Amino acid sequence: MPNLPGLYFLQAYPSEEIWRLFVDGRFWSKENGWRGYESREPGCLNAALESLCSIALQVEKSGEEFELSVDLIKRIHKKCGKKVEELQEKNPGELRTDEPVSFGIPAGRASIKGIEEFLSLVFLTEGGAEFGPGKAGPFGPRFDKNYFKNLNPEQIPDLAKQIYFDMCKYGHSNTNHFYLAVMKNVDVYLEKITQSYNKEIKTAETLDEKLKIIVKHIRMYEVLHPFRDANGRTFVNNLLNIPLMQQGLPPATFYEPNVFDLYSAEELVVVVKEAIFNTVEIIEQSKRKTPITLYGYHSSLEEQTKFRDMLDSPSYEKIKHMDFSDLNPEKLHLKTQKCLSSLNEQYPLHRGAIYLSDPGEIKLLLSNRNESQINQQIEQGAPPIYVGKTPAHLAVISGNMAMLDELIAKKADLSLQDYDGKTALHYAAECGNMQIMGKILKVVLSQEDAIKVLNIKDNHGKTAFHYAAEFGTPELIS
Amino acid sequence: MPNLPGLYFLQAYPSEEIWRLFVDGRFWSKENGWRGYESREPGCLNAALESLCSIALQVEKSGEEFELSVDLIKRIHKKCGKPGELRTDEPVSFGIPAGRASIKGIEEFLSLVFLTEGGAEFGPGKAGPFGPRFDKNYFKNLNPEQIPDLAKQIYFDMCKYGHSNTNHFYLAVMKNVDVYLEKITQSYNKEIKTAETLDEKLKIIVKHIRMYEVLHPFRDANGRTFVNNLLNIPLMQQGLPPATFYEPNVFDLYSAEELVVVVKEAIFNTVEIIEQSKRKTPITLYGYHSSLEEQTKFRDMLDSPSYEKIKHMDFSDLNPEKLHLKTQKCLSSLNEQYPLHRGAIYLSDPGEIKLLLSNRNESQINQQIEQGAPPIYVGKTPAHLAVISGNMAMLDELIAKKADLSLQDYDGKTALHYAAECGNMQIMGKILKVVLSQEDAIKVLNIKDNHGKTAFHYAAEFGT
Ligand SMILES: [Mg+2]
Repeated sequence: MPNLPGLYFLQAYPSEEIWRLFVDGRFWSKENGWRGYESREPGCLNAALESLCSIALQVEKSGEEFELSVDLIKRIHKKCGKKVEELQEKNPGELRTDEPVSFGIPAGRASIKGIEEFLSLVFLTEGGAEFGPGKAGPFGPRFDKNYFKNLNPEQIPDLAKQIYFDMCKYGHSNTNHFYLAVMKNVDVYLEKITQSYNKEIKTAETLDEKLKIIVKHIRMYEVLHPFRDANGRTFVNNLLNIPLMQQGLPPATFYEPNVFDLYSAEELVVVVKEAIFNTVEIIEQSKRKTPITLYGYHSSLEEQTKFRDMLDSPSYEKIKHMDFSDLNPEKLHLKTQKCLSSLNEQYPLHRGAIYLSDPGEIKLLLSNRNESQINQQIEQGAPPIYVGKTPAHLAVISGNMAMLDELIAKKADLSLQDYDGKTALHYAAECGNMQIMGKILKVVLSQEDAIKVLNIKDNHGKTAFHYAAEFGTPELIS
Repeated sequence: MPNLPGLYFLQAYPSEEIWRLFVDGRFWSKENGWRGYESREPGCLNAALESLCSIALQVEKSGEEFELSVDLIKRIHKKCGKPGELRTDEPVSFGIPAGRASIKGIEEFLSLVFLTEGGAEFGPGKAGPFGPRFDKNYFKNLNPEQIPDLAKQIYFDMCKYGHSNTNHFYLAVMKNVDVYLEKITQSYNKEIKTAETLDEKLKIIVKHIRMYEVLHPFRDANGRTFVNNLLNIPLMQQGLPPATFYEPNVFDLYSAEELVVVVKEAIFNTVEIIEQSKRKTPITLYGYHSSLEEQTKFRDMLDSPSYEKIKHMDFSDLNPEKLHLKTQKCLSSLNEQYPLHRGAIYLSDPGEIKLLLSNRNESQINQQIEQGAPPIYVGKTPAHLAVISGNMAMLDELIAKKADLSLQDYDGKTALHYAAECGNMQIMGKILKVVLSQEDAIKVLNIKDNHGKTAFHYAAEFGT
């Protein structure tokens, strides 16, 4: 038997695209893929790759059958925190004791069922964690109200609705609430979660059962937030991939990984599956010598040569150039294909806009669909990228010309705004695609309301042409 | 020992941009500079360069004086064909759109008496599979007393059909081409000796190069032979730089006077090319930002022995500054009539631009230039030209000065149509922000050009 049959997918993953399993897909379009992430903290790209591979290297060939252990976990977060001096806290790879870490969460990174689950985590209650609406400070947030104070667990379903309602009133992408992690017993809870995992994982028989257990526990970790820094990479970009590859699944290439706090375990399974699905299509497209176009980003040959020259990781080289113990580098593949087949099922018009490029397939998919299906906006709980969007919005942000054409043919509503206030037009302007902008405007002008539609403002009070006029000048943070 | 001395400006011309004196400036934006011209005839750039340099190496050498003889004219061609010889009876013809014509130019064309007696044809017609079937030929029973009134009507007729549309055709002379070629040669050498100032000399040079073009003595490559090669010889003989052109194919229906202005700005281009390269300033003329890969591709493709000899020729036997100040004063003619428009084409510095547009009135900022001005200006506002050049700085200041962005040029197109066609999201955005704060926004966005197309029709095609 092997231990990490997943390593197979890691080795198959095309080297010049390996940055994709560390840079969130949401940055690729606007930051020339990996370059923006690289410039904000150079070489973390390697460091992150070196961490995964070196950790996975001392697993697939040791132990008995694997059991998770806190020491491993810490053994992980030793990359990458500062690690530099001086005092008085903390060991650049050790655990928080009383140190307080906090961050905010916008409605678009949350779900009602997710909030319900969050409030239900008992260690947050007894550990002294804080969560609620408030204000962000230079030394912590200032809460207007902390829900973990005097929390009646009978009231959590009603409370979860209210919280979600409040977060939306503030804005889909706006940070209103805040979370301050536990300041008591992190070592205890870290061990509790580890034991829970190793207990439950052994009960699960199917791969879907196992996924549920993996994401449920990875969440608890993240929410637990045991380190001073880099809890997200340490768990979701690194740790999550170990149980995934232990089950013989590929590692995850995420659009937006930062939903392991206020999404529910069930909804996270979906998030991880579509992430996984993304590693599979990366590999397939590269195998078929097809240019990779995911998430509206087209890598230039100069960007690719800059990255492989920059690529530098001994443990990655060892995994790329290894033997194929086997057997089943093809069941491995058929196993994950059956596991991911649950995706196709729900809101396919949106997934089509993201992943489909063949005009014939697209035309077929949109046949027999009604006005409400072609105009459907996906609701809370779906993976972040879908919430509030029509297939049209997603066609524009992917650059899916074929899909946009068919949607226009099917007389889709291009005036509808997603929960950021943006219409298909705001996105076309932001993407700087002259053609898709033109197609949309041709349609908009042949309608009654053309001026009202062109003057639509989003959550920044901006019109589509505000963004258009801004295209190609540089960003402006916070 | 120099004359010709102009060979000084050819050497100064930056090697990796030397294609610019062969590829029309109108192609650069939409054909990645030189690459589109090269792909239609591979090797044609080096052949044109080899022709100019090889022929210029034989002239400065013995001619003292020099003489544009029909022998060198034939030798020029001999280096620009499948073949070196003259036409006898073979018909050669082409069409001309109003935008390549002027009223004064048409007057002059009808006045070329060799076109009347030689049997050349020109009037409204249609394009044939072996020749144009003309509806009228103005050279038949032409009263030369009526040519000023006829020239106005021909121009109006060419405009009714459309600024960029071809209604009128020209079939060249089929009798006595060898005779007329010799007549023009003798006329040139006679008249050039009469002229004293550089402006007088220019008038004579362009007038004769025009006549050489209009008489289409060769089967092929009359343009390359007479305007991209021959024209540069008398120019350099006078100590002027060779000419870089936006659109030069105006040596038929433009007048000699107006062609002087066309050549002056073509020369101005060579001066701006050299200056920008000397200052290490990248080049952004007419809309082509050459990529480093393109430059390397051209540098590797460059291959012309006679060019190499001129690039390493020693012009220590010559005063560059006399030469330089002479062409300086000659070109200081340019930025006077319609100054802005030229600003929109050439100016990139926001400070200079802001200064230039200070205390200009609504009629100056909205001014559309009339027929006879070099092709690129005709019918356009400064705003149109800012958009086609990608002159962001100029467009910004024009918007600040509340320029009218609804005004359409003689192709029916507004600043918006051009922004769509150029595919510039930013300039399109700036324009639309303005248009929507106006009462007439919908009427303006729906403006159709000569092709009945709306700005967004072009936008939706962008990337074809
Ligand atoms: Mg905070």
